[PDB]
Amino acid sequence: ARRPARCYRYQKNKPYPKSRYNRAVPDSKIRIYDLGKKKATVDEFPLCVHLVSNELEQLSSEALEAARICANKYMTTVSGRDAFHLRVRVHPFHVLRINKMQQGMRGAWGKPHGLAARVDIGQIIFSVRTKDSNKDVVVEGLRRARYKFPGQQKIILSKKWGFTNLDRPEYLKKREAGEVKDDGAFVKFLSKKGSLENNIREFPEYFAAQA
Amino acid sequence: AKSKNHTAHNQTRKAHRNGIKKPKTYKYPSLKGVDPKFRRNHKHALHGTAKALAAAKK
Amino acid sequence: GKSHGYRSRTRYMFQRDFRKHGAVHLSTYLKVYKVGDIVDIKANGSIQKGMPHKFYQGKTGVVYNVTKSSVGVIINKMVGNRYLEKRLNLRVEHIKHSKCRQEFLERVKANAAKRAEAKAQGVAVQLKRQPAQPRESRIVSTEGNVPQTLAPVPYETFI
Amino acid sequence: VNVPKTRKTYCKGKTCRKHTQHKVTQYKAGKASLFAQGKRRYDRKQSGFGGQTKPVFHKKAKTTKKVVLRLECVKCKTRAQLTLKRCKHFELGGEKKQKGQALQF
RNA sequence: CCUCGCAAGAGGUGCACAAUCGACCGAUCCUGAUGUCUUCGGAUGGAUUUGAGUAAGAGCAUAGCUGUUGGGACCCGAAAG
RNA sequence: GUCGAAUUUGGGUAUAGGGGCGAAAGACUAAUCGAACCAUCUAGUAGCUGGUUCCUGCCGAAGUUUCCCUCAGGAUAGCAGAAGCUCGUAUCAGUUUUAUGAGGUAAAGCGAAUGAUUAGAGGUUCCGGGGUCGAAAUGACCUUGACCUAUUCUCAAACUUUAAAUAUGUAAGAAGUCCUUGUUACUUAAUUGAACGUGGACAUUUGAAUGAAGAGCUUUUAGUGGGCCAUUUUUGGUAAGCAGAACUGGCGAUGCGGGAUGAACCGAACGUAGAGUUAAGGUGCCGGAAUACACGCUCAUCAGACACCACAAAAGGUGUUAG
RNA sequence: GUGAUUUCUGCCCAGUGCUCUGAAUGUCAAAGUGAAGAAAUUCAACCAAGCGCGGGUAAACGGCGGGAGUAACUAUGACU
RNA sequence: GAAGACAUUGUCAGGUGGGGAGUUUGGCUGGGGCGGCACAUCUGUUAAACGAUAACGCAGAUGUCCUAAGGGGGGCUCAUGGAGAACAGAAAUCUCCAGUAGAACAAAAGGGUAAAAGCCCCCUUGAUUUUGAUUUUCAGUGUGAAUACAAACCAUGAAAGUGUGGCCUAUCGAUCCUUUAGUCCCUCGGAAUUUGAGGCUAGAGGUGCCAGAAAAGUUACCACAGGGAUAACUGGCUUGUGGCAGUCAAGCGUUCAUAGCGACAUUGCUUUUUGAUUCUUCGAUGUCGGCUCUUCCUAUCAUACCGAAGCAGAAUUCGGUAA
RNA sequence: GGUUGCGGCCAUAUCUACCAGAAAGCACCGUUUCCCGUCCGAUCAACUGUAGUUAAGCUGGUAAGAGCCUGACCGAGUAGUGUAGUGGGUGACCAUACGCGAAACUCAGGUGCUGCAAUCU
Ligand SMILES: [Mg+2]
Ligand SMILES: [Mg+2]
Ligand SMILES: [Mg+2]
Ligand SMILES: [Mg+2]
Ligand SMILES: [Mg+2]
Ligand SMILES: [Mg+2]
Ligand SMILES: [Mg+2]
Ligand SMILES: [Mg+2]
Ligand SMILES: [Mg+2]
Ligand SMILES: [Mg+2]
Ligand SMILES: [Mg+2]
Ligand SMILES: [Mg+2]
Ligand SMILES: [Mg+2]
Ligand SMILES: [Mg+2]
Ligand SMILES: [Mg+2]
Ligand SMILES: [Mg+2]
Ligand SMILES: [Mg+2]
Ligand SMILES: [Mg+2]
Ligand SMILES: [Mg+2]
Ligand SMILES: [Mg+2]
Ligand SMILES: [Mg+2]
Ligand SMILES: [Mg+2]
Ligand SMILES: [Mg+2]
Ligand SMILES: [Mg+2]
Ligand SMILES: [Mg+2]
Ligand SMILES: [Mg+2]
Ligand SMILES: [Mg+2]
Ligand SMILES: [Mg+2]
Ligand SMILES: [Mg+2]
Ligand SMILES: [Mg+2]
Ligand SMILES: [Mg+2]
Ligand SMILES: [Mg+2]
Ligand SMILES: [Mg+2]
Ligand SMILES: [Mg+2]
Ligand SMILES: [Mg+2]
Ligand SMILES: [Mg+2]
Ligand SMILES: [Mg+2]
Ligand SMILES: [Mg+2]
Ligand SMILES: [Mg+2]
Ligand SMILES: [Mg+2]
Ligand SMILES: [Mg+2]
Ligand SMILES: [Mg+2]
Ligand SMILES: [Mg+2]
Ligand SMILES: [Mg+2]
Ligand SMILES: [Mg+2]
Ligand SMILES: [Mg+2]
Ligand SMILES: [Mg+2]
Ligand SMILES: [Mg+2]
Ligand SMILES: [Mg+2]
Ligand SMILES: [Mg+2]
Ligand SMILES: [Mg+2]
Ligand SMILES: [Mg+2]
Ligand SMILES: [Mg+2]
Ligand SMILES: [Mg+2]
Ligand SMILES: [Mg+2]
Ligand SMILES: [Mg+2]
Ligand SMILES: [Mg+2]
Ligand SMILES: [Mg+2]
Ligand SMILES: [Mg+2]
Ligand SMILES: [Mg+2]
Ligand SMILES: [Mg+2]
Ligand SMILES: [Mg+2]
Ligand SMILES: [Mg+2]
Ligand SMILES: [Mg+2]
Ligand SMILES: [Mg+2]
Ligand SMILES: [Mg+2]
Ligand SMILES: [Mg+2]
Ligand SMILES: [Mg+2]
Ligand SMILES: [Mg+2]
Ligand SMILES: [Mg+2]
Ligand SMILES: [Mg+2]
Ligand SMILES: [Mg+2]
Ligand SMILES: [Mg+2]
Ligand SMILES: [Mg+2]
Ligand SMILES: [Mg+2]
Ligand SMILES: [Mg+2]
Ligand SMILES: [Mg+2]
Ligand SMILES: [Mg+2]
Ligand SMILES: [Mg+2]
Ligand SMILES: [Mg+2]
Ligand SMILES: [Mg+2]
Ligand SMILES: [Mg+2]
Ligand SMILES: [Mg+2]
Ligand SMILES: [Mg+2]
Ligand SMILES: [Mg+2]
Ligand SMILES: [Mg+2]
Ligand SMILES: [Mg+2]
Ligand SMILES: [Mg+2]
Ligand SMILES: [Mg+2]
Ligand SMILES: [Mg+2]
Ligand SMILES: [Mg+2]
Ligand SMILES: [Mg+2]
Ligand SMILES: [Mg+2]
Ligand SMILES: [Mg+2]
Ligand SMILES: [Mg+2]
Ligand SMILES: [Mg+2]
Ligand SMILES: [Mg+2]
Ligand SMILES: [Zn+2]
Repeated sequence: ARRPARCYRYQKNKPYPKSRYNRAVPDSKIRIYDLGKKKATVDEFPLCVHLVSNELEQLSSEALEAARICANKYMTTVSGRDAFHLRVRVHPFHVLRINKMQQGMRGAWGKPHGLAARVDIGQIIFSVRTKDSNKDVVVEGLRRARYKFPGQQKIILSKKWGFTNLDRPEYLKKREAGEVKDDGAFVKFLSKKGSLENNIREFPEYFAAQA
Repeated sequence: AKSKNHTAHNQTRKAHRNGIKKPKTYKYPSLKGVDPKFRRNHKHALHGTAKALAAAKK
Repeated sequence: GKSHGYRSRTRYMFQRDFRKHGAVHLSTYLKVYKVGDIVDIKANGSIQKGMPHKFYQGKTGVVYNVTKSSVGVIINKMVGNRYLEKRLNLRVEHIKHSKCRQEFLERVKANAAKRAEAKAQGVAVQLKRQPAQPRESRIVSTEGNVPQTLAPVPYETFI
Repeated sequence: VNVPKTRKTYCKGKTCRKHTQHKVTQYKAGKASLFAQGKRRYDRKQSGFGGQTKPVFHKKAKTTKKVVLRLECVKCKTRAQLTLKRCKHFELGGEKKQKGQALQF
């Protein structure tokens, strides 16, 4: 009873969120956006490869989840379930309606049907971090999730360290200096702004200008 | 038997044939809406200076 | 069905200017208005009495009358193919003096100056305003400044 | 609603022409009286044949009425009228709204 | 149109019309003098009221086109009563 | 079918139209019956259908507003014609510039409020629950939740600090500006003010641009009150040559060149003609006009061939081309 | 109204009809009566049939239930 | 002989009276009907940053409620959270701290509001009198609602002030008739007095189809004027649904992704499905099925020749050229 | 320059933490006969200026402070947008032509100005 994904492919309607005014909507077929070793430290996984959309279109949750499987499945069984962090970067917040079915076209406002993510051109769908030696495994990983989606998307080697905001040399310059300290799966950065007091408490290994 | 509900189509073409005529200025507009207390006294003020300029021709 | 009430559609229009809520500052009531002043109309949601209708929001008019708490304004509102004269009764909170004439009042007493200070000198005035003219010729030097040659850059990605 | 049985308000009675105290009561009806020209003219149209000769109203919408207070100047005798907004329950008795009380039993 | 000026201009008077403030008559409301068959009389001066009014008349009549209403009503047409 | 009877049948006679007659079918009552036939009221009414008769000249629409037992119709405003009338460099403008306002859409934002959403990290419990120690503890230790703190991925027609473009109000002088100092019953402590004035000073570089086959004004009346299409914005619908809005431009009411063909596309709007030049579109032949010039690409056992437009997708190729 | 014969035509009068030696103090027209009033008129009491109250009636019009449980497997349910 | 002032008859009055007469038996609407109310209104959004703006668009609301929940003055500060106090526990009352409003202000929503517009108290009736102007809706009609003055009479506060109902945006009603208030006024036309009646000004009794008729069915016995403005059949656009065909390859197939199959996804084709639409036809294009006969399509069931096989043979399955 | 009374603008004035403040002022502060108000002279009212104090308020300074304000060819001529074509693409979309042009970000600078009257080493 799922209408072919051809029917909702394009972005024809204003965003229709689940809201106080919507309320009846089903649940997203894709509920988990972080797979593999997502506790991993920022230094562990320098190599970042994105799945990037070349279209302005809509991705169903059922196609999202189905691709998330295919990609995370290929990666674990070849490089191992700890070798990568797959981050689904796109959340299906927008509700597709359907006019189910006696009168025909009178009063035709539909009821929630599925969910989709509204996707830009150049907008990232999947993001993966590993170490450079794992590249060709990652890439074939996303390349098969490609087949799960409508519309052209292209894989892209990031100029960035993992999921950080910095290019690999600029992360190195900052990290071999004091400015970077670990967190969570992410990092924090020493700011030259604010109270000097606990700016030094945190980041003790700065304030040398040496190793 | 449904039919077109409404449109403003063609309506500014019609408006522009003969019109959008500018507001029509006048020296000496009306006192319409003006405060009675003001206007009652003003009635006398003018009658005063009118009586003045009469005794200015004598 | 449809809903057309007096304040309909005015959600953000009568809203208060972020972190500007509360009392109206006291200058608003010290300002003094006379018949003939041009005023701008901006309704203040905090004062519900004497409020202009939303159509006159952002509209300039001429005060025709002055009362205890209020000034009457006349506005030319155009209905159909003509204009009609609407007169509005507004609390002073909704009305500010218009700057629309100040460049004219500046320019009159300025054009009066360079008129006297010229004629008493023997004429040569030119006090009408002229538009932006095309600029004249000029000679740009190369001294300390040699052209820096630029070319189109190639395609990169960086994401 | 609930309104008082007394009202201090403007009396126009020309010997007072000032604020006095009014006894407040609810206006009612008044009797038919044939010989009102309307009933007299209607009674004639109705004799003979032809059936009902005038419309007879059916499609009733309002579930309420507008209450009309009869104000009475206790001094100068002249009575005035005032008409309240539409209301479903009207007592001009008493038992005012009361303070902070606690619901009973 | 009149006066001045060679002319440009300036002043004088300004019908029709238009804008504006007033005055007059009736209505409404207020005021209520002199007097009186002590209840008649209603001067006088007023008022965000009001009239299809006054303020040196513009009509009446015949005729024409166009338009209006009633009429068989531009022509032919019900089922019925 | 029935054929000796509730049989067939002639003639005479009775019953008449909201009436008759009916072994009952709304049957029959003179080819007429869910109310016969004849004349008259009667040219009944018809918001409905059809038609409405000579030529040329000029101007030239509407399918929209409001009200209607209104939705196939009227009234009302609008658009249209006509008649003009008072004036005239005058005043006028579907335009720009300058000055000064108004706005919360687009984008943007979420380590800003509200609301949603992925992930961890670090804290806080006499206190949500579980478990070991236990007589217990306002006990200690794991623990999982909730919260708090600094971070992190992602969103909003009915969220938002900020915030456009286009569109929009007002102003750009003689109805202006300055001086002197009158009137009043309003107003002031007050000849204070407010309003309206008398008298005086400065002309067209008199106060931005461009245009102006002038501007202003009055009366009366037609048709219309089914609209439809295209680019852009845009709602409902999987969609529709589908339904509904916004601004403009069209078609309708309109031929002409082009798109073979075609209401709406492109070009361009029509008095009768001559010469020239073009538009959109074309120039192998049909067919007016280079089987022109130039560099590449393409070989298809269903090649391809020009907008609107008369469809094709994912996904593939050790065909060939260039990266 | 039902439709030869044969056989049998059960329960229901609350409803709508029909109908009655019924009840009585409910309601109820014109006239007539009484009261007030200058009179027009107003108010009152009385009051026919009828309605209401009551009784009869289905070969009058017509109607003729729903939920649980329950018997030495299950099932079923005479029974509740 | 019978009957007898009773019957009868006449005039009014009540009952009864589809036996008969006359009439009526809303609108919008993706045909009409059922339904809903988009029929009079309010908030937010759709609405494209002035204004306007449509659908049986989206989320809601209105026919009320209040002598205070109206008016004025004074005082006070709210939601929550933290830390404390006998019974007392998650929740009782008491205290301090923090607290931009996270509360409350009848109700829908959106504005608005902090020595308030919220909470407690004190005093009250301006929710009053007169008659104009103005804003929204608009025709610049009416109604509703609202604004700012004028003229009273009042409230409250030391006062400035404020107050013409409810913080703002909804909460409602012609002509005729009846009824009441008002001045004590005009008229009853031969003249008075008194009842009665009629006028004038202002309210109430209501029209919700909300610019405002007094209104049940049935027709298959049916009628007329029309409509392709409008349904049922062909055909047209659409292709959700139906049907057929791919791509990725997790799985199935003893082992083995693809011999034969194939999930999660996803791209398509088709017009013997059914829907959606309402363009053509309502001054008529003869419905279902069968019989008969022709011709065409191919997504091939058989027959011809082939390639695969989890093809030993036999049988079968998948595929190709094939109508 | 300080302070006070009344202010205008209404965070460059607010917030958090500390330090400093002479003279005057303000304040805290003392009393409850009186007018007045409270459960409570805490608030409020009156009386004292006597008997005390800079502790608080108040003023100012400090902080790679939070916030807020201002600026910049920081981002970015980016996003978006008015106009154009028989422009590209099956489409979704996109490029170009003549114009207009943000927000975040990044960086630097800043932390009340000021009117009237009185008063003060
Ligand atoms: Mg619905
Ligand atoms: Mg793909
Ligand atoms: Mg219709
Ligand atoms: Mg249509
Ligand atoms: Mg129409
Ligand atoms: Mg609405
Ligand atoms: Mg409207
Ligand atoms: Mg109010
Ligand atoms: Mg009477
Ligand atoms: Mg009477
Ligand atoms: Mg009286
Ligand atoms: Mg009232
Ligand atoms: Mg006939
Ligand atoms: Mg008839
Ligand atoms: Mg007959
Ligand atoms: Mg007859
Ligand atoms: Mg007869
Ligand atoms: Mg015949
Ligand atoms: Mg016959
Ligand atoms: Mg005829
Ligand atoms: Mg005829
Ligand atoms: Mg009609
Ligand atoms: Mg022409
Ligand atoms: Mg009507
Ligand atoms: Mg027609
Ligand atoms: Mg908006
Ligand atoms: Mg928004
Ligand atoms: Mg947006
Ligand atoms: Mg932003
Ligand atoms: Mg947020
Ligand atoms: Mg939250
Ligand atoms: Mg625990
Ligand atoms: Mg402009
Ligand atoms: Mg010119
Ligand atoms: Mg000319
Ligand atoms: Mg007309
Ligand atoms: Mg018309
Ligand atoms: Mg119409
Ligand atoms: Mg066009
Ligand atoms: Mg036509
Ligand atoms: Mg045309
Ligand atoms: Mg044309
Ligand atoms: Mg073609
Ligand atoms: Mg053509
Ligand atoms: Mg073009
Ligand atoms: Mg040929
Ligand atoms: Mg040739
Ligand atoms: Mg091409
Ligand atoms: Mg193309
Ligand atoms: Mg290739
Ligand atoms: Mg029989
Ligand atoms: Mg018998
Ligand atoms: Mg029986
Ligand atoms: Mg029994
Ligand atoms: Mg019975
Ligand atoms: Mg009976
Ligand atoms: Mg009687
Ligand atoms: Mg029964
Ligand atoms: Mg007798
Ligand atoms: Mg009958
Ligand atoms: Mg009948
Ligand atoms: Mg209908
Ligand atoms: Mg219905
Ligand atoms: Mg209403
Ligand atoms: Mg809008
Ligand atoms: Mg708007
Ligand atoms: Mg609906
Ligand atoms: Mg608490
Ligand atoms: Mg309307
Ligand atoms: Mg209303
Ligand atoms: Mg209140
Ligand atoms: Mg009376
Ligand atoms: Mg007489
Ligand atoms: Mg009398
Ligand atoms: Mg009398
Ligand atoms: Mg009535
Ligand atoms: Mg109606
Ligand atoms: Mg209506
Ligand atoms: Mg009938
Ligand atoms: Mg029959
Ligand atoms: Mg049709
Ligand atoms: Mg399909
Ligand atoms: Mg399908
Ligand atoms: Mg195998
Ligand atoms: Mg296996
Ligand atoms: Mg396997
Ligand atoms: Mg037909
Ligand atoms: Mg035909
Ligand atoms: Mg035929
Ligand atoms: Mg045929
Ligand atoms: Mg094998
Ligand atoms: Mg000291
Ligand atoms: Mg200190
Ligand atoms: Mg202080
Ligand atoms: Mg700072
Ligand atoms: Mg294009
Ligand atoms: Mg672009
Ligand atoms: Zn009195």
